[PDB]
Amino acid sequence: SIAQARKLVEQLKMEANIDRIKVSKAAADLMAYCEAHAKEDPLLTPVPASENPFRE
Amino acid sequence: QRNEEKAQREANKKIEKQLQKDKQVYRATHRLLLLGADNSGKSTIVKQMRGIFETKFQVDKVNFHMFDVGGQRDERRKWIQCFNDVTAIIFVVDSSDYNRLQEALNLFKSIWNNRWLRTISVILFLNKQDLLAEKVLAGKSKIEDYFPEFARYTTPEDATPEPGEDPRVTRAKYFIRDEFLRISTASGDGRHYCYPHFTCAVDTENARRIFNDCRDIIQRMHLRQYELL
Amino acid sequence: QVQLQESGGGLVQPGGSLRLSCAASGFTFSNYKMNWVRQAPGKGLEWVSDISQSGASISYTGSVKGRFTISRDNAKNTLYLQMNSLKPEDTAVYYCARCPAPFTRDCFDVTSTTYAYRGQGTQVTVSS
Amino acid sequence: FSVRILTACFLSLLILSTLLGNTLVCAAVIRFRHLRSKVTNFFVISLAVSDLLVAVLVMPWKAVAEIAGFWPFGSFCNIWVAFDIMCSTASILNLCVISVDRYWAISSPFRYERKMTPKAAFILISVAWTLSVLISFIPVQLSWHKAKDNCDSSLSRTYAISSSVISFYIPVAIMIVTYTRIYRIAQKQIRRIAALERAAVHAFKRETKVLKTLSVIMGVFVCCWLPFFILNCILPFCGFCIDSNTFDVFVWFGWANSSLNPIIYAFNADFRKAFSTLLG
Amino acid sequence: SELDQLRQEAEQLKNQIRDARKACADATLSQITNNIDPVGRIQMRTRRTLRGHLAKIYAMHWGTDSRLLVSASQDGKLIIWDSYTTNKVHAIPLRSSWVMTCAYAPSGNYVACGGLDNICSIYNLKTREGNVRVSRELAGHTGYLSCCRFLDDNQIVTSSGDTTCALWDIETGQQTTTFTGHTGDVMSLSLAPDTRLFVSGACDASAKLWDVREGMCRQTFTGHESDINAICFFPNGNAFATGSDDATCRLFDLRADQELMTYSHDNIICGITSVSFSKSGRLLLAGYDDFNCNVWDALKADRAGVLAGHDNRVSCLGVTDDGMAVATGSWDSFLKIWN
Ligand SMILES: CC(C)CCC[C@@H](C)[C@H]1CC[C@H]2[C@@H]3CC=C4C[C@@H](O)CC[C@]4(C)[C@H]3CC[C@]12C
Ligand SMILES: Cc1cc(Oc2ncccc2C(F)(F)F)ccc1-c1c(C)c(=O)[nH]c(=O)n1C
Repeated sequence: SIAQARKLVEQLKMEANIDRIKVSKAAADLMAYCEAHAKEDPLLTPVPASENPFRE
Repeated sequence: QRNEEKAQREANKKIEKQLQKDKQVYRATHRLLLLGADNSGKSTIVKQMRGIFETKFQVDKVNFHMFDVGGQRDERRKWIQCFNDVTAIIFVVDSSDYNRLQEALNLFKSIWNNRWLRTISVILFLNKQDLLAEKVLAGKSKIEDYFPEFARYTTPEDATPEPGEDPRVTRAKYFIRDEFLRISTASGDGRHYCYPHFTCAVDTENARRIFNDCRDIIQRMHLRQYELL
Repeated sequence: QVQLQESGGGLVQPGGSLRLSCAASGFTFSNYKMNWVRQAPGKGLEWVSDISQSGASISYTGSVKGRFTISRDNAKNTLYLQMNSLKPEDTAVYYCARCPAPFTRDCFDVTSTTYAYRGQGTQVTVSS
Repeated sequence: FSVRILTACFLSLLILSTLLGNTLVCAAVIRFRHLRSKVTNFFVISLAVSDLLVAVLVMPWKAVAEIAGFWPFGSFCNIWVAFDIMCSTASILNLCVISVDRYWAISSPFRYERKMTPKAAFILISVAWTLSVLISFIPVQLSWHKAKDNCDSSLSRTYAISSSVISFYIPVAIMIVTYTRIYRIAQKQIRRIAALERAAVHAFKRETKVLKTLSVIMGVFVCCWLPFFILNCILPFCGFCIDSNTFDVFVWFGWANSSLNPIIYAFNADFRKAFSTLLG
Repeated sequence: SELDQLRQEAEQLKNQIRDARKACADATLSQITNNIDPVGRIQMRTRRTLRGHLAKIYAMHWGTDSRLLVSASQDGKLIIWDSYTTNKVHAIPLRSSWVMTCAYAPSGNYVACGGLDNICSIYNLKTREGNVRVSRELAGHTGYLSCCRFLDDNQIVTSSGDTTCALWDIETGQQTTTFTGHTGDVMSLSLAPDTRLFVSGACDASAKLWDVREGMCRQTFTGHESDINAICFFPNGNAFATGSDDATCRLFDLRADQELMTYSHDNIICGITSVSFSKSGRLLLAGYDDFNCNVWDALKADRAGVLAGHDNRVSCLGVTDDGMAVATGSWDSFLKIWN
């Protein structure tokens, strides 16, 4: 239809004028958030069974 | 704080024994999913059982609850997986509306080969046989224009026509019957079966047919479980 | 972006021949069962023809049986429909529809209004 | 002689196979819950426990007596026979109950799903085991199994016939009736399915498979037990007369059916998957 | 025609966006993260098993306390578990048995659920008479409810099969905000860690980012080949992962507006039902149709372990907010905890 096409066009014009960052930097932020919390992820580095609520 | 552990334990006990009564009720309840196109005779079957999302009926002290989805859209793809454990699917078709039989065959094919419905048996209701006999005897819209295979079709030797039934009507309704069995036997491989039935809008013996066919489904499931059949 | 462009079709007299070519991008062509579906004016969509993953299994509607052929070129990634012996009833908008999931023999792609993996359409007219 | 070594190794292999099969079945049922969830598996695991009891109670001492040539335990004999009566019967009756179970699941599906709760399964198992223990211990401890040392004694006439009728002749009749009715039902369903498939195609293998499965189930048990029971009925009556060695080998066949039982009764798809998971 | 000119302009806009994305793709995530050390072999084991449900499970949600959790089965029940002691705290019967999603309010005061009845039902866990019962019930959708998540105790967002999502005011019961634009059925939604935005995955193989307070679609991603069934956010909030029927997981970034990495193996040919990150986002857990749950390295595309413990389709999973364990719901009517 003509109204759903006008809405698709205005949606694409809205999505086009956004400002994007470099993929290299977006990955550098993902890597920084990863090792910045790596020592606090019990699921990645297994915690000894004394402080594990699901073991004993 | 150990008292709170005993309160949680007796709350869990009251829960599990309510779930035990619910298990006993749910184990004996036969869930039936009703599917099929609109303007097919879907609402009339429920009317006969005595439009609504739900239906509850008993045959020989055995309860069933049959459901047709009404406010859904027409993309029955993702919600179909909500019925992988139903006892049976009652697929309703029009033997009279010859233009929409390919749609019924395509929907039957997509249901029969669904990755998640490999074990769900279907009870096929060929509705509106009186209208089908009307159209065939009139001879204005012939099956060969829509299904050219019908020209070379031979009435099966197992056919049971009703008293006075025209051999043309018998061959037409058995042609649609075998048109659906040619799909059902192509990939069922004993995991599930298709049970065709000739029905009309004023046929009062429809709950009995579903009862018998659900019993047959469970018998075949048990027989294959013990590797006999 | 799951993208489909079908092409071909036009003013053709009855008894003529046409070639519909659907070019598909954004997905692996070989993994998907494909269909040709037509929409006649003033009527709902009807399924015309099917294909298999590798072309082994082929089926058609009774109306187009013996007159329409469907083929796949996996290397070039296209779906072909050869239309022969056209009739006035054959005038309709033609769509190449992909079945939703790979490695499946079932699909639900005759959606009345909105099927996502559907082409824009090539309207075909047959008249004297 | 070399025959003694081969007989000893044969009995050792029989006992080891019985233990392996029954322990595998019991362990797979204990370690997995979906096997335990179904009511039908209660009877299968009761049969497995009965065969395990056979293998750990009656077979080893009889094997020792056979390889030694004499029964060394002495006073244990009076107890040992009781265990045999309590154990082998506990198997046979179980083989009856399972059959009845299958009948109720193929003849009355709705009644089977409704009226058979796990409580009824416990009632059936308790009846089977109680009948076995009652027909075993009370006679033997009261000395009705000897007609008026090495354990070669044959049983008392009246008691031999009575125990045979209670323990094998009624179970075998029930099993035969049950499985022939199941065969009739399977034939009807197969012919209906074949009619529909023939119509579809136009637009014996299944009955052979049914017959093969039923023949295996009803023939392993019969060929293993029935010779022993006809000898047990004949020898005390007129002890023309079968030798003790032949009687012993028939007893050993009637016990090795316990080894064979898991093969028949505990290799559904789930049981095979559990066995594969345990083994590796 | 005007419609034709419109299609032409839209194709132009699409080409422009594609080109911006091409411009930003000077490298790949694998080249950037090739010098990191691998996470190593991850062999998780079943630590708990939660039994009781009579049918196939379809939804679960951990609580904020990382102790309680809710599970929805299609027997018409919603059972709440104390995962440490396996005790059941509540067993809520549902007026409609065809439930498809369930949420647990972050305050622990309310649970929600919905399904083929096209209704979102709220249950107040802090009842004053004793027992949990119905409190509110949100009507208006013409399709089946596939996912829902609370923002607070009075605002809740829903996803439906009518190709729309909706923001609700639980008290007044009015849809305070409507999200339209998807062509196919919306299957999953994921709230940002700050409640400010949320994404939705639909059967049009597309994900859309929505501004909660303004009701507008900010970004539309088209990377999947088939229907998107699950969606979760990276703990940072500027990235998210999606799983689809094409047997692939994909990581999209919000600020870069394109895919970063694709998680697949040529021995996996079945769809994906649920996705979720670990506490640090280093591990990506995905549930598959092949009865297993695969743990992927979100930086190296390597698989680091499998969870082969369900006997039927794994329908859902979820990590606690403290990261101590992950739970998995499947169609075998069992929930399993894996630490
Ligand atoms: C009487 C003497 C000889 C011992 C008899 C042992 C019998 C009574 C025991 C041994 C094995 C036991 C069965 C093995 C385990 C199960 C499964 C469980 O979920 C219900 C009880 C049930 C079915 C038991 C019933 C009783 C049982 C059959
Ligand atoms: C001959 C016999 C028969 C027995 O009967 C059964 N066996 C199994 C199942 C059911 C029964 C029954 F109870 F019905 F008989 C029991 C023990 C012995 C026996 C054996 C074998 C022996 O080697 N030396 C002995 O002295 N005896 C007595």
